[PDB]
Amino acid sequence: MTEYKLVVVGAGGVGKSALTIQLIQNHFVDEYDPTIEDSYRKQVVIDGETCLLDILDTAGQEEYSAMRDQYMRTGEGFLCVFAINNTKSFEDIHQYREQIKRVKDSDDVPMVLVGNKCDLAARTVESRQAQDLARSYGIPYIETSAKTRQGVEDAFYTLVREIRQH
Amino acid sequence: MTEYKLVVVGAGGVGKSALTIQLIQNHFVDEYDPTIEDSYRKQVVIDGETCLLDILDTAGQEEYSAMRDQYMRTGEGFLCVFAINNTKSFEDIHQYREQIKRVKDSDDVPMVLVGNKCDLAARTVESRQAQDLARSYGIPYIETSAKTRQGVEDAFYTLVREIRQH
Ligand SMILES: C[C@H](OP(=O)(O)OP(=O)(O)OP(=O)(O)OC[C@H]1O[C@@H](n2cnc3c(=O)[nH]c(N)nc32)[C@H](O)[C@@H]1O)c1ccccc1[N+](=O)[O-]
Ligand SMILES: C[C@H](OP(=O)(O)OP(=O)(O)OP(=O)(O)OC[C@H]1O[C@@H](n2cnc3c(=O)[nH]c(N)nc32)[C@H](O)[C@@H]1O)c1ccccc1[N+](=O)[O-]
Ligand SMILES: [Mg+2]
Ligand SMILES: [Mg+2]
Repeated sequence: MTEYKLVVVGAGGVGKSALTIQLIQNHFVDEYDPTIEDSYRKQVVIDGETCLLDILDTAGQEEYSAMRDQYMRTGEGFLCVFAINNTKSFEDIHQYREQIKRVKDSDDVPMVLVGNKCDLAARTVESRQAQDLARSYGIPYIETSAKTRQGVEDAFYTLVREIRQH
Repeated sequence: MTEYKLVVVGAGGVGKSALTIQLIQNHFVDEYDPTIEDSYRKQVVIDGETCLLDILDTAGQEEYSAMRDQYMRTGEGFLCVFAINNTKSFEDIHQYREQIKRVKDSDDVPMVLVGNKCDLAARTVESRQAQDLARSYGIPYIETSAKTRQGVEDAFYTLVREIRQH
């Protein structure tokens, strides 16, 4: 069948594992799983279309220098995730973009912006801010929460749609 | 606040009222409401952003000749809806596109493609077909059902996102 190599990218502790765990095994990872390279692949029906979502949850901290180069060349879609209480995670959602452009030899590659953790009162990255970066980037902006599942499907499915025009 | 004039467009009996009724008043309209010009407007939080969704559900049958011209000039986003069991509704999702381009003096205007009624066994418009029209159009493709609510939010929210880059 059709199938999709989505890489889930972003900083440490922003949520990208709780995102994926939400998508597949249907629960919140309050508890612990301090991980690096993780691969799940699912038989999924997106808009009447049968497809394999093959998703590479990645490691935050840069124990990961040129190893980012590998999978990034083998990623069709990229979910660039950050958190709304960690302004710094936002600031770094640019050098991820820049390294992807590097390895891809391309300046527009399927990508979605995800300001995660939105069920929190501890807001620091306003939407308005985040949104105009998506704008600067030409990539969508979808806010999310792995606590509430809120946003999680919109998030992954949008990216797929991005790949479809590419 | 920010606010969004979404027009919901498409053929007769494809579902565009059951779509909207699903979005707002939270139920399926099995029963009856054979309608023309209908306006609902909602205070909605889309991705941390407060906005007024002002949505014009429209009439199917062309009792509607130049009256389409009016609201179409006052529509930011357009949901172009059809049904998966009515190949003809598909075929006509082009002359809606063409009249919008007409009145807009524009060839790319925020728009989403919605092949509705997907909870049905009576399929006639395959995804593959529909999808490559979205492609031909550069507009997304989202399948939906007002029976199951399935797709309904993805549908409207995507379009908003389309308007945001425009
Ligand atoms: C960097 C390292 O792990 P990492 O893999 O580099 O970074 P992750 O994004 O994978 O971290 P993970 O998503 O597993 O943890 C997210 C943290 O926020 C919480 N969580 C996740 N997303 C949300 C959200 O949407 N809302 C709410 N309310 N809670 C959420 C989790 O309980 C967890 O403490 C890591 C760092 C810090 C904490 C965890 C952690 N980890 O490996 O689990
Ligand atoms: C043209 C005229 O009305 P119209 O306003 O021109 O066209 P509408 O799209 O508004 O028609 P509406 O959406 O109200 O009705 C949809 C029909 O399919 C059913 N329905 C809607 N969408 C779905 C879907 O996702 N799945 C399923 N299983 N059922 C759905 C409804 O019960 C209804 O019979 C009209 C024509 C035929 C029938 C109704 C009708 N109408 O005014 O209600
Ligand atoms: Mg992880
Ligand atoms: Mg109607």
